[PDB]
Amino acid sequence: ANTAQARKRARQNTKRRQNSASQRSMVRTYLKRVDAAIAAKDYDAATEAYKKAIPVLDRMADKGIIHKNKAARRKSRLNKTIKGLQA
Amino acid sequence: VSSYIGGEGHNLQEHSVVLIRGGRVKDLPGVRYHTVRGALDCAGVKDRKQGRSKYGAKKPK
Amino acid sequence: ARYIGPKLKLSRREGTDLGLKSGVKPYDVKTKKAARPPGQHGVSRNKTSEYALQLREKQKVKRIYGVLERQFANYYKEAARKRGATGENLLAMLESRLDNVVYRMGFGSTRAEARQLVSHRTVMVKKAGRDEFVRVNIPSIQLQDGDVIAIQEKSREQLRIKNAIELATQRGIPEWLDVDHSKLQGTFKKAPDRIDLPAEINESLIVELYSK
Amino acid sequence: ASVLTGRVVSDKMDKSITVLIERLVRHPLYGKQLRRSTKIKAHDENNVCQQGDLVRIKETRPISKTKAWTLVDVVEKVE
Amino acid sequence: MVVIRLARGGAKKRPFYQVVVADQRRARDGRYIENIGFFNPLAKESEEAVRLNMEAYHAWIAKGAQPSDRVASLVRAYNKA
RNA sequence: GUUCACCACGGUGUGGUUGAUGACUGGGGUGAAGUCGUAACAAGGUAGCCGUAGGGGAACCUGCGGCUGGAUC
RNA sequence: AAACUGAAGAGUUUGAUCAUGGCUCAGAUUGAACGCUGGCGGCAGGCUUAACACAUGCAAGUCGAGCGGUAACAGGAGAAGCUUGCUUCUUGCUGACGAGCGGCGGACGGGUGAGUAAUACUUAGGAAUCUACCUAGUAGUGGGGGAUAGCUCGGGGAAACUCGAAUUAAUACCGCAUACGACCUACGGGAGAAAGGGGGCUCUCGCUAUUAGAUGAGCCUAAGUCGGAUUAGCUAGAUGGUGGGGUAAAGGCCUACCAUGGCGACGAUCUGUAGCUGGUCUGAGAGGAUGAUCAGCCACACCGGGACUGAGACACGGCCCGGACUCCUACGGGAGGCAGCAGUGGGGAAUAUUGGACAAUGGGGGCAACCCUGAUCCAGCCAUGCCGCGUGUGUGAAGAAGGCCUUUUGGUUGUAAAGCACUUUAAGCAGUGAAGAAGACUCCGUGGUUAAUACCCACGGACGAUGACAUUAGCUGCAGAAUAAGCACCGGCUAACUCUGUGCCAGCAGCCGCGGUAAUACAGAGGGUGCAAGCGUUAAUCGGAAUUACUGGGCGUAAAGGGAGCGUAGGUGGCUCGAUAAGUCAGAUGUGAAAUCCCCGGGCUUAACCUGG
Repeated sequence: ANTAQARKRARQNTKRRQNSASQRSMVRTYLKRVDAAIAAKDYDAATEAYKKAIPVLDRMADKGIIHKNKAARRKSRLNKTIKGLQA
Repeated sequence: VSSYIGGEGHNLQEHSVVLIRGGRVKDLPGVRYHTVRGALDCAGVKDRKQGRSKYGAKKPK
Repeated sequence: ARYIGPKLKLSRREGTDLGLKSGVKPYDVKTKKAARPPGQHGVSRNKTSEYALQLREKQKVKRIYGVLERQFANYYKEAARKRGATGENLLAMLESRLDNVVYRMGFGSTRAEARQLVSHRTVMVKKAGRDEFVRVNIPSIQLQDGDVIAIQEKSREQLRIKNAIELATQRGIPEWLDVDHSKLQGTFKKAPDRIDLPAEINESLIVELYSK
Repeated sequence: ASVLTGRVVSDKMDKSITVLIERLVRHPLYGKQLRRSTKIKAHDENNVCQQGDLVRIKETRPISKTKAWTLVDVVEKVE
Repeated sequence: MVVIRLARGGAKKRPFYQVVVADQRRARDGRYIENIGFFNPLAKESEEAVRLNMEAYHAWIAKGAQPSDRVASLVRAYNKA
């Protein structure tokens, strides 16, 4: 970077990306549980994994980590495969 | 290519730097260019008076 | 540019009087050579071609008004585009030039001296509708229906203007122009009609030449 | 909205047909109208129409890679 | 945002603006949305020096555009007479 | 951090296309007071021409079929 | 009312002719080059080649009214050595302000045309999307926590920079609390925000969730859009479907399985070439050629790849990795990308200043003040083009001299010159002098606001703070013809003819051709012709060329009927009564950007130019 602000915007980007990648990774782990519980066809474990994911999944969509439309879509599509899994 | 040196007299030898324009010479087979007189190394025709600009000759004072 | 050289060898090349000399002497007395074209031979053999009676007819109109080819080929382009006959719209644009009109009105002994009056800021034009008398130094101003010409106060006592009037009265004054000698003022009432200029100019040869 | 009519030249795809629409595009210099044709793959949800039928197809949102039209009516059928 | 601004025309030392509705990021003389008049800085006392279609200048204000400080004054000194 | 997946550079092998060059070689053209003939144009002195085959320093010749764009009849 | 106006041929095959048919020419045009010459102004244009490599300067900052603060700076208050008017040290106390955290901008504006023959462009539509700033709404803006940059303390490094310990603020970050909308829902219910600052409890700038606009972006469909068949077969995530993933969003975009599809002589595939358009040149038109400057779209930013942040980038002057090159180094390591504006080297036939200012129109930041802006507005260089003006004007004959020809005496240069009388455009000199400026600030008044006559905002007055250009444009005076003409051609085409020299030599030439001792064709002169601050030459496009013929040609013998037939695709197709309305025609509507072209006007003294409909 050749100018002060360009140098500042660059060191301001590693900070804004480490912080938002520890939250991007958080969104993913909480969905591994919902996909690991579905893979073992367990409604009781999946609903208890889908239930502790909604608050994570959409709190991080209000923050900007993922888009609300991805948060809605992940909720819908996961609720459509547990509801069908011997409701 | 081979170009035609028009005018009465010239000062061209090997390694002379010349400007070449288009225009063929009817009587000469395989000559389709004219060397520009006065351009870079080619000198204007020495004692020209009438068609001076066609032979790179300055207006006589 | 304009043509500076001798004027009575232009006429002689055209074979007619071009008004390039103030009418104090008869045309055949000012030159006395006006039977043979200028130069060594002049009057000789060779049969002139169709292109030669076309070039000489357009060269003649150009020499009369003092206009060079580029300004004169623009006139033919204005006259062709313009509605109506081309060779009559052309003769109107040339007769509506401001430097031509201060000679048809009597303030210039000849168009070359009337060119020397318009150019030297000694002639004011007033566009019809406006009320101010602007000074101009452009010979090629196209006058329109109602424009009023007047001599500049600084040069209203000109010794060369005073005798240009005297000599114009013998030549006459057109009907499409109203002149006032006492007030050194005129009026371009109307562009001249085809039947208000000499019938020796063949404008059909001019339009014929500008089509290759 | 934007309906198009043509024959069915292929129907050997699941919920899909190939429709041949004919047009008379006029030569831009010689003025003769040349009858040209394009193959448009439409979507037949119930997979009912066969090849050789007249079908109306309307433009819709794309359903596949090279399929964005859908069957709306079968005016004519194979004789 | 959308802006109602002037786009320079005319010639050297002889400007002639056309009041224009455009996206604010487009070049001054570039792409616009609608042309709604003109403006002669150097004009005569018997010539239309300012003209502006007031029906779309208002349509475009209830719609979101933001006039520039030169056109807002231009309207301000054109509807007063 | 480690490891796996994807992947850029890079490497390897084998082909295709294409430019410039190449001893030598083929015909094409231009150039003079050349050498050998005289094939065609007249019935051009064996009518010419087409396809094909054989032959011959070279134009060309000969056979077979065809044509008149062949004169004399 | 008007946009409705436009069409030329010649030379050259022959002893001669007519036809055929090529070649050449006269025209227009240029981002032009070169040769000779060169006065001025206005308006445009100016690296077409190396998307070659780039020295140096500038081209993106701004906010202290988010925050801790105090490196400089200027003050202010007190210490006053007081050295009596020298003068310093403490203090963020104030104007402000370097670095730092934070916000907005940097995705625009500007450049280029390498790639790209189709994720492009043009035209017409569509639905499955997101959208900072802006407009109009709706519900809010509650309450806590843990950090951390700068600042310290100690190191490492030649530098670039860096490592550790301690640690403060915030509109930085993270919980918790609520939620009109909004999201998921099995529709029973579940989960999700934010931040404060400023002016005198208010108002305002903000922030949060969201609706509808507008704007912008992404996506899709159909039609159109270069050449080659001496490139005919092309495809295996390939064609379609389902489950799942992925996206802001449809979709083989990805994936597993299932089927075996999809495209192609209406040109797939492979090649070569190219940014596309409005437009530009040409042309009577139809066409042909082209895609500079202006505007729209696209793509690219030393080369290959990946992403981050963000409303928006896979980012021209941002990040990471790799590479080539250039540079610095203490040899361990580092830095950089003018296809921004100037400019350099190089390449080239060839294309400019390392200029001024943010005054105007815009853009970024800010409450403003104000700052930034090589966008832009101007200035500089260049006859590169278009347009305009000038280089004088009248009068002057036993028709002077000099040149040239000549029948030796006439002709011609020629009213041309001289002489005489004028004029001062342009340039020069001196004055004067608009307009580009939008009237910021400050003050008053009115209205809204309010608890309020504060504040804020809107409106109405006063006032003059603001001009780079600039010594402006213009206008008025002074002087003196004073400072200002060249280029090509003159056998025919093609306007314009004679001598002298030369002797198939020297040379000319677009073509036909000229030159071999009397050359209108070479070279020089005189005279003339055409253009003119230009004139010629070369390059290039169209024209003439009806010479690819659609408009608008031919095929017995001039080039040209396939050796003949059968026949596929295709093209075309009898009569009569119906139906349909696709083609066809008409009408309406939407659209066909602006500019350009044309018509009618209007402003530059005219014109070029600008401009309204």
